[PDB]
Amino acid sequence: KIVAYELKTGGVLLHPIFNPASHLHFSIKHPHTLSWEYYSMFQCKAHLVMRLIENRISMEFMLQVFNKLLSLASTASSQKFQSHMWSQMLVSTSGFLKSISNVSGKDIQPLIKQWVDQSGVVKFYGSFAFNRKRNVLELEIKQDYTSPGTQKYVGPLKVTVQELDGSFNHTLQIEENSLKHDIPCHSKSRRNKKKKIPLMNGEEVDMDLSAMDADSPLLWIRIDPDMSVLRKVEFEQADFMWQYQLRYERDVVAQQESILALEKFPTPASRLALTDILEQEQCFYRVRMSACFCLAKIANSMVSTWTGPPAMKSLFTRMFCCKSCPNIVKTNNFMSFQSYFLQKTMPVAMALLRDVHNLCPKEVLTFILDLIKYNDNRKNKFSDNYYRAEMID
Amino acid sequence: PHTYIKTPTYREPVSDYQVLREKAASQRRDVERALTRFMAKTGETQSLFKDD
Repeated sequence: KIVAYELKTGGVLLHPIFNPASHLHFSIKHPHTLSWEYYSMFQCKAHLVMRLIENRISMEFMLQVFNKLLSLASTASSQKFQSHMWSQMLVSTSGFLKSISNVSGKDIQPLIKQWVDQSGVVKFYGSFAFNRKRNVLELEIKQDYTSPGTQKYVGPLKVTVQELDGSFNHTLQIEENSLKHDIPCHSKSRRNKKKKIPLMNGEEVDMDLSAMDADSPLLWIRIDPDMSVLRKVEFEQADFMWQYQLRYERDVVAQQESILALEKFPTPASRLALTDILEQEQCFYRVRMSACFCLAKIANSMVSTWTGPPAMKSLFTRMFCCKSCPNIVKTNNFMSFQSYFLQKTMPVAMALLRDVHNLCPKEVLTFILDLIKYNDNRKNKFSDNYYRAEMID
Repeated sequence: PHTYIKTPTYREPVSDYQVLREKAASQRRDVERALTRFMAKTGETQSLFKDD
């Protein structure tokens, strides 16, 4: 939301100094002259910058800062002196930074100078190349700092590389003149023997390594995984790396960004990846709800190649319909709250299917109308208004 | 085998889940269509098309 708004119009400036922001058509000196979208993005950017301050100075020290502010205010709140002490209930920026420096011993003045006083987000364009001879991974990260909303980042940058030997984090120092970052790569001895490949968490899984390159061990790369800067990343992986990142990652933001990047690769391996995500309980439900729409877009792009039925129809009849009647939907029992959301989002994405003539097929429209006719809600303890409203959608 | 002995018969029962779902669905759709047409005809009405 904030990178869309700041690249759209100028930027949000937390803590201005009194104009400080002349790129935008109102004055930021008073709350009653702000646009309402600017007020909303102001609150949004403020809580993300506080998450960044928690990233630099750990969460227990952050809660100690907040407790110190509240405790000064509550010793202030019981005095009777007319504001000799009632102004300890008012916080400022300098007092907040001083309380942070009191509890932690680190000051955050570079982070405050970059993300508060400066009003911009950063844009990262990354591309990699694997050097087989020296066994290194040559990243190439360049910033677009000449757009109207952008600024230049010179700090450190975390990158997480999943190779066959596991998941390794690397810190890159991205100075102004930097372009190529050579990080080292590990072995490929988990392709010699079939062993399980260890993940970002402690677990390990069986991966189908037939799509991987023979010479490179690395399975996927993520630039800034923890969202530790206010950034927009445009990484150029290979399509099998996006499919591996969709399947076997233990991070929902990486699964979402792989869904978002698989729309450019309409190959049938990506259709298999999104269909395996859709069938998979123990995936987070908002990833499967995105995989519905991604599968609809991919299915629209590979018409005159699609083999069987329309997308997600057989999957809908496998998950939510009767075993004896495929075209009759099961009676509504909405007590699971994840297959309820997936059930009410799957025909909405299924209706975006189009034939070679650019008209929605009469197999999906008939399916949606049979979902509407055979709807029986006399048996669940929950209402049907959102599911029926999504059927109209 | 019929002169002196008699046993009763019953009507054919339709215990099929498919046709029971179809019967309940079509009866619900027909009664709600009849109700909404009756209530739109005996009151103030709107129309998506001109004089419809």
